[PDB]
Amino acid sequence: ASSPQRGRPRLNAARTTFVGDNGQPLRGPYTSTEWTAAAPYDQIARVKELGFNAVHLYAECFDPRYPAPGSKAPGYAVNEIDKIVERTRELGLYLVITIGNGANNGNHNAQWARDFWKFYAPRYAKETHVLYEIHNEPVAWGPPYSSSTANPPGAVDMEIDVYRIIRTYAPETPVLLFSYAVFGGKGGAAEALKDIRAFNKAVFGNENAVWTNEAVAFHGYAGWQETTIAVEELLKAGYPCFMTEYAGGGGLDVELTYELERLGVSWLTFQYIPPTGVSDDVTKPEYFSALVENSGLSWTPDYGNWPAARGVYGNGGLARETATWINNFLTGTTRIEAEDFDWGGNGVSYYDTDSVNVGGQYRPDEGVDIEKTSDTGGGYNVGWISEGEWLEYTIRVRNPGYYNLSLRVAGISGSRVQVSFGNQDKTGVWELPATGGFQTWTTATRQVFLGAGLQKLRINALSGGFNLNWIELSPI
Ligand SMILES: O[C@@H]1[C@@H](O)[C@@H](O)CO[C@H]1O
Ligand SMILES: O[C@@H]1[C@@H](O)[C@@H](O)CO[C@H]1O
Ligand SMILES: [Ca+2]
Ligand SMILES: [Ca+2]
Ligand SMILES: [Ca+2]
Repeated sequence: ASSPQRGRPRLNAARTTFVGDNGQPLRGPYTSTEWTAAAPYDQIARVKELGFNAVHLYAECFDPRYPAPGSKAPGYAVNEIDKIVERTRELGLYLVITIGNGANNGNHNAQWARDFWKFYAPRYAKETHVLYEIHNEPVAWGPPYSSSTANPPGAVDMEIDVYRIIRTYAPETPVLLFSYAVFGGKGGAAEALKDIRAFNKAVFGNENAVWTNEAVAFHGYAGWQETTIAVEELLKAGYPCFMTEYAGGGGLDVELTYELERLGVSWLTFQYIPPTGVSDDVTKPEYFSALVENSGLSWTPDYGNWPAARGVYGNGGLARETATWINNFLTGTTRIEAEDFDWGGNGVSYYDTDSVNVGGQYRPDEGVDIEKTSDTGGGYNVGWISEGEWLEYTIRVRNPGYYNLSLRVAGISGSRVQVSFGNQDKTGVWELPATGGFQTWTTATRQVFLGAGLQKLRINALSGGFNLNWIELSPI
């Protein structure tokens, strides 16, 4: 290259999503040129510092009355869209361009959409960083668009016609199809498959076509659980997909983000690039960065060092899910070994006063001090604990409410800890019992009130003088 401009994103090896020119998912917030100036260069640039490598653009809002007299034709925002294209080009960002809806979400004007893409598909065909998303939420509110009673009918015909237009003028540009508002359950995937089959027959001559440069765009409005199921089922069917709009409503949907990361699916979140948008500002910590930081969510960003490289130790890299009760028994393990703190390093997933593990056991190349334990069950304990040290464990709380939090501890004298969950203090100062020896073990328990979701459990040592074997958490 002779600039930071990114190369064409392509379907990944696993055929789950589009990845960039380094094999990594596209991740990004949104902006709009539907009625405003292009977001300024400096604000677009900031997305790189938030771990993103892509921008979702709602380029123009369709006119429901087109082509009637006084209706607004596509192309009116060209000078603003050109600015977003150039800015993302120079910044080394991907750009996903779509048609927005304004007051008409779950609807479309077919002629307007065809005319939009006749203009814009050739215009950006040669911009390797740019992807085309046919039309935002064109049907109320999800699949099957191909049903005769879809509201409105005929959206698959629009998808087909627009696809033909795009591919005529922009033969190598990634195309994202459907943009389903509500994509949920095994049923949602099955209905989407009817749409896919119909589109495929019309465009490729075979209901079961293997896409080379297309994916299903979908939104998160079925909710994280049902959306995850629909995505899993579609992926099993052999069709890649791409998250193009979702929110926790109100801020990043941490749970859906986690699942998309797990599944290998690119995502565009519904928080905006300053100065303006119709939802929440992605640069305000409370709607994005704090949610990421508190949850323990991590990915490898294209630029910078945020989010920090980190993850769960053991448990197959999955967040440790809390157990529940059925009648009088526990459905899964409640015990998190102290020595199984998140990887990431000193100042990231733990803080240790010395970079060496002086105990030399279990994780000899990290800074936490670990020795063999003679407590019931064997294994290891964290030792050489001093004031200001801390340890983090990424967990996933299944249900909100009261939990018994237990620490398995040993100490010659008294000691003090405090425990945070998602960077919220749940214990205050917790005085720990002197047991009279560093391998004389007791279980200390305090009741805590937890919110549901992915969250870091952080143990803060307010003093030294204790060893820690394990942590247990169970609903009351
Ligand atoms: O379709 C709209 C678009 O016009 C913009 O307001 C972003 O939100 C979407 O729901
Ligand atoms: O944690 C203690 C450490 O402080 C040192 O006293 C050696 O024994 C360990 O168990
Ligand atoms: Ca150490
Ligand atoms: Ca230590
Ligand atoms: Ca242990």
